[PDB]
Amino acid sequence: VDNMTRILPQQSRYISFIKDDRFVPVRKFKGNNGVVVLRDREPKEPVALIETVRQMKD
Amino acid sequence: ALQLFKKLKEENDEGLSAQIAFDLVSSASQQLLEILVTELTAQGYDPALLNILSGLPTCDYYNTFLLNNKNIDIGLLN
Amino acid sequence: GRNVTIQLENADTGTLDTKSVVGLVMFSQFWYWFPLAHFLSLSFTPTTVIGIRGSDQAIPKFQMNCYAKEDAFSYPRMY
Amino acid sequence: TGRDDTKETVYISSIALLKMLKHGRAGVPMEVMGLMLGEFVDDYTVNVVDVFAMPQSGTGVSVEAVDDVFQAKMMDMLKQTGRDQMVVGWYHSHPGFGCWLSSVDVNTQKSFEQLNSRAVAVVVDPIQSVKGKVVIDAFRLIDTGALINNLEPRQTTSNTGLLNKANIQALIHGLNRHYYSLNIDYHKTAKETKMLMNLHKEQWQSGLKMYDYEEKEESNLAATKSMVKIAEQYSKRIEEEKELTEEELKTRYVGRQDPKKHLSETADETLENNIVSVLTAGVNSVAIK
Repeated sequence: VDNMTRILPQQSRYISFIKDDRFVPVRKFKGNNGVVVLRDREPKEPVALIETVRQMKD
Repeated sequence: ALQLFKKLKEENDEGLSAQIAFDLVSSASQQLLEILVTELTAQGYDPALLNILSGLPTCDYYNTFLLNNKNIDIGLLN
Repeated sequence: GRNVTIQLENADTGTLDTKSVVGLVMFSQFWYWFPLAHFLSLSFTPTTVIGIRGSDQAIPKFQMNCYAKEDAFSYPRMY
Repeated sequence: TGRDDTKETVYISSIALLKMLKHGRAGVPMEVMGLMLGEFVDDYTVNVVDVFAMPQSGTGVSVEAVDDVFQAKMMDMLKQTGRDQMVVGWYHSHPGFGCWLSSVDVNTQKSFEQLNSRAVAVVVDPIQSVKGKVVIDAFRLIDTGALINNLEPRQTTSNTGLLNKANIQALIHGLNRHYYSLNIDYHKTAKETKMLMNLHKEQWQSGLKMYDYEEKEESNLAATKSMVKIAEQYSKRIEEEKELTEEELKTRYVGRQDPKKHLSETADETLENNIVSVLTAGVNSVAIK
């Protein structure tokens, strides 16, 4: 499943961040919907990003 | 929460801090956050923390989400 | 958009959610004065998992596993 | 303009209500009328304190019945009692029809609208009323320009309104064309309520009063002896109680003329009487001596 798409509370239970990717949460998944902070293992690589409207303002 | 943030003053990492504050702004009352920033200022706390806790991030992240991902069937409205 | 719900209360903390409460009492009264429905907006909260890369506070595109039946949790049926 | 033109919810006080019933029943079947004195507040709350009555005329409620001489004289007297106020409408009765304004009453109304812009006409039907709650409807004229361009939704704003359908399509059309019926509500005070409630000054006497005793003896014999005869009929009833379907028994062998019900009725009726009798006599004996 892609990021930034509707995850229900009953699909939240069956979540796993994959180990292929270089994103692992800083501290284990909430277990429910909301904003989850990721640690990037390697911050030197380019990342495909969606630049936030917030970033534009700041 | 005020004391938690004082311990966090020396454990400060971009990731860490974002984690605590992102967790707090979502569930926690609009009123609770308003008073909370007020006191953090008087501890002398950096402006970053204060911006996360204004609620500005999360509101922006949600707007985008719903906008792109819309599943409206237009015949219903018609 | 079929991506918003109405939370009875916050389920993360187990603490009653102010906005939502206030939204519902006006919504219930709409005979007396008819604009009041619109206040139900307050009770509508997005529920989604949005990974945020912590190192600059922007939205990274990555993929998560969810072990589930794919077909049911498609968005509701089209007409 | 922006004027809501919110139609009048008529808060008719308890005193106003009784007076109109009284006037109207006596004139049956001729139409009776007289005017409503009151105050208008808000934009939809017309408060009717009281009504005064017009002498009945031969014309069955018409603009003619509005006589300037009668009006001046009655109002000048009400000034001395301070009970002069503004005219906020007119009542009338259709007692020989259900509530709705005919053509004649529409002309009566029209003169009323020039007088006062929020004049109501509240039709009291006081005998044909399909509910125990006196079917009364309130009307006010709505002008044709506004109706044709369907400003009618604008007149029904800020009022839940009230449903009058018993003459279907005709009824609805008539109602709309006249004005639109609105809720009628009752403002009562607890001073008024208490007065209505007490209705027996000889309560204190009558409960210590016991019936002369020759009549009690007579009655008891009658009651026992009569039940002997309804017991014979009881016996017949339960010979049967075999036919298939309880209801079929009642049709086929004419199970009605039910002894069960007469014995139960009689026994309870006599029972309570005897409870009061023993209590009263026994109370008197000790209290007084």
